[PDB]
Amino acid sequence: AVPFVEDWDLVQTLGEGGEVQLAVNRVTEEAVAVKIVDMENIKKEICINKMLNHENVVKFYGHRREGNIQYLFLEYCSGGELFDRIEPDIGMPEPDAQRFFHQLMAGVVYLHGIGITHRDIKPENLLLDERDNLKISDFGLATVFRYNNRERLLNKMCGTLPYVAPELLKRREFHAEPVDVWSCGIVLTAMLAGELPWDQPSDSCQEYSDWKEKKTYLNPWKKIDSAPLALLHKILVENPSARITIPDIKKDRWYNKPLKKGAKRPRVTS
Ligand SMILES: N#Cc1cnc(NC(=O)Nc2cc3ccccc3cn2)cn1
Repeated sequence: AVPFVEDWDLVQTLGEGGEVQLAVNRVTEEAVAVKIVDMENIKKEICINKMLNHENVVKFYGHRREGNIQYLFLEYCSGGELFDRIEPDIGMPEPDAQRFFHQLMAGVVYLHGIGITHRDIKPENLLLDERDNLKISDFGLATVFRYNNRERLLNKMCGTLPYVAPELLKRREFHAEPVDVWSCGIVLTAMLAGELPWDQPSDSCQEYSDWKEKKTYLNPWKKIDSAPLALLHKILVENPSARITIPDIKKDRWYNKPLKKGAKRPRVTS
């Protein structure tokens, strides 16, 4: 009934690869992210996005089609990507990484609970709102791995090589959930060391061979404290059947270690 409420001005480019624009409502000044896709690929991304509703998953508000162009109305996260909070070769303070890792697990538990695998978890796909709350973004490579309580094994090779689990390079078929668990472990490694451990997880990769031989005196492992390193030892396990599951990540000692204070709240003295 209110005129002009459906009008959004595109005020700035947020990302590319089509593009993601910052859209501001003409009347309310509400900020959303509009993903512009110049076209089955986007049809599956829209259908998976309509299933999503969680505080650590980028919100989907709706979609509009202007002939050949698809417009996806998605949550605006003013904090940007987790990628730009990682200082090269340093990482970030361990309590900040623990808090981001808690929020990443909550989002992944949610997705896996409704039978969705993201398949491309990496810091470029983890967005931060104004309060630094993590949001899993971009369901362009996501798929349903469980339907009618029946698990379907995956075979499609996808994701990003430094974050992919070794079974995707070695086996024809693999379970979906240990693959996302592995990529979260590489995110945790990146957050605590500011560097990726290997180009890809194969025996032909020397840094990967060094990890399987427990050469933790080498980088990036030498920069990581023993408590989060003991967790990484459980996540970055070559055999996906022996790899730690999320319920067991939730019982890990470092995972449950008190490290971070709540957000700074205004206070006065006397
Ligand atoms: N796919 C997808 C997607 C991409 N971006 C979404 N939302 C954002 O607010 N993105 C965003 C916000 C940024 C804010 C500051 C700097 C860089 C930024 C990069 N990207 C939502 N979904």
